[PDB]
Amino acid sequence: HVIRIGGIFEYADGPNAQVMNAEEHAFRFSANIINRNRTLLPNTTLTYDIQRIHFHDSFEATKKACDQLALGVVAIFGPSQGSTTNAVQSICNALEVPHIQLRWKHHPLDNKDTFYVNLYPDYASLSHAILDLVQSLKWRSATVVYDDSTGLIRLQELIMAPSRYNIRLKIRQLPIDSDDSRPLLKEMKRGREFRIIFDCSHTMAAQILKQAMAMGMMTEYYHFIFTTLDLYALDLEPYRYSGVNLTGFRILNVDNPHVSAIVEKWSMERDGVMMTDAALLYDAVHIVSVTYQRAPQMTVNSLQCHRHKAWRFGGRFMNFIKEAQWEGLTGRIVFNKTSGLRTDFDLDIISLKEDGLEKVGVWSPADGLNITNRSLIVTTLLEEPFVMFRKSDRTLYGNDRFEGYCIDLLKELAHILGFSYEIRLVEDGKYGAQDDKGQWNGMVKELIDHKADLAVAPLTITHVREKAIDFSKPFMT
Amino acid sequence: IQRIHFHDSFEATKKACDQLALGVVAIFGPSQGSTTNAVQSICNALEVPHIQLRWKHHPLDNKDTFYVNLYPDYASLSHAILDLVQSLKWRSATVVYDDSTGLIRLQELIMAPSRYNIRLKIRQLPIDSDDSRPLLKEMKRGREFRIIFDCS
Repeated sequence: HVIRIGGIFEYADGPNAQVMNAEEHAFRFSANIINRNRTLLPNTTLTYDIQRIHFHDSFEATKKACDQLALGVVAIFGPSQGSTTNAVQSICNALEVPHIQLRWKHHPLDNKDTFYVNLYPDYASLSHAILDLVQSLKWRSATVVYDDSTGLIRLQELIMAPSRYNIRLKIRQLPIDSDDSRPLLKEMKRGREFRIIFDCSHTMAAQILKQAMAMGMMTEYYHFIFTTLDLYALDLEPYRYSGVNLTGFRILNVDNPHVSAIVEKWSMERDGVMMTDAALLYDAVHIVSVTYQRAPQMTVNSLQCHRHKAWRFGGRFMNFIKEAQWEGLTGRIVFNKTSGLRTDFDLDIISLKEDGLEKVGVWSPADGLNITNRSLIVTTLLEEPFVMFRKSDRTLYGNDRFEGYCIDLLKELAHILGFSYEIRLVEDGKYGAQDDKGQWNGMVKELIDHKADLAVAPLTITHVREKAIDFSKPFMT
Repeated sequence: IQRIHFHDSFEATKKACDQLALGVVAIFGPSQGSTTNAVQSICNALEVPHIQLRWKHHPLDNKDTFYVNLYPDYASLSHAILDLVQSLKWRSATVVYDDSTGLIRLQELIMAPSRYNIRLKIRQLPIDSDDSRPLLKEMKRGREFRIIFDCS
């Protein structure tokens, strides 16, 4: 038998696109493999449709919308712009068609519409994963480098999140057009923090990854957490081999080996590189085929886009949709049918070594998260006769330039404990002074932020300096 | 005059066809971007300008031509508030804010901790009901004196 569907797709070119994505091929081959099965599709075939539209004109969406009504189709996809899909929702609640959703755009309370189905993960549950993991780590400093205003919309509950725990957060924006944020990364290196949350694309992820190794903050101290999922198609090994702390995310049960076999089939037919919407496409073919298996027969009729022929069986078929809750590629796929939206899903928490971003844990909405010889940098103050210049026509490098009392003290300590050292200079020319802002300087702030290894000077031992770091006992009194 | 339903862009499509069947020169926008941004798509698509009065979101690659808003600029409004509070020289603050739109309205004030030294609380009504009186009990526990108020 033959049935009929439709498909219209946003592009840069509109009609003049002559290249396919991975996802159009996944569409075609998913049709191929459902025609391969006999448990699935025993006695029916289907005619597909692919239409290619531009970016940012819903008038064409309206055009090819009611042209696809003039043919009369049932596969109602989601264009990458929102109000496209909102006009879709207007007609497909008017003439009552099920619209497939895969991303988020804004849903008001004014949305009291009915005929819409999503498979995109919900940000309240993602924020639950955020809060579960951050209080599994119990940090109190935080910083965000977000994408834009829309990302603030997406995690305003994280901006709300200071109202239940006293972790302190920094709100920081990327430069919106230039990829060279390295001056703003120097602003970050004036901030000098350790753990930042990020909303970014995988393109932005690789960009700031390249820049973070380029800016020298590729340090094992720092632990970074992100939003996206698809960094596995790019070049990562020079970055992780400095031993940096990182944790990642995945939702697809690759550990289910048939799923990995599907990835390897892809790898033949294409890093097994698949967009997550193509797994959603896979299971979209699956859910359309199984609701084709559930219901009795019907007609994909041609109706008139000037007429008002709202469909008869649309409520019935929407209920046929609403019966379905699933065991799928990312696990159990069940919907809070009060919301009727993609709300129940799990995480594949992976964390980074020098070796790799290896699997470490799992998140769920009900449970939550389920699981010497080194040259010492001697920064000193030139003090008489304690730390003074050795001066001769002989050329001196590092430690041979200096002389005085504490030089011999350091040499005696080196003869005790066996260490080498490099003598450097003080940053300002003081013992070290705290501002009324609270800003220490000198060797004090040099050792608090650990710019050097050790400090040697006639250090005034104050009542407030022990409140900063640990003193030793006074060798001189 | 196009008197239609709340949030009915297919009805707006009908009325768009009706307006070309009538034929005018000036377009006067309604208050829903679901509707009126698609209307702007039509207006720039067949070369007619368009009147806009509120604020709605308009991205970069959103690249239509035939439109002029007559709302002010949210960033300029936020900077006016910055000029007020810098004429006031405060530290303690707390925002009451309406909805998701307030973030757009004051992400500058979310960025203002980065550029100014300020102290503020992140406080919305649970918008479905009108009762916020226990949250006002939190406010009286907070006993704040200088609060931002975004609502209708």
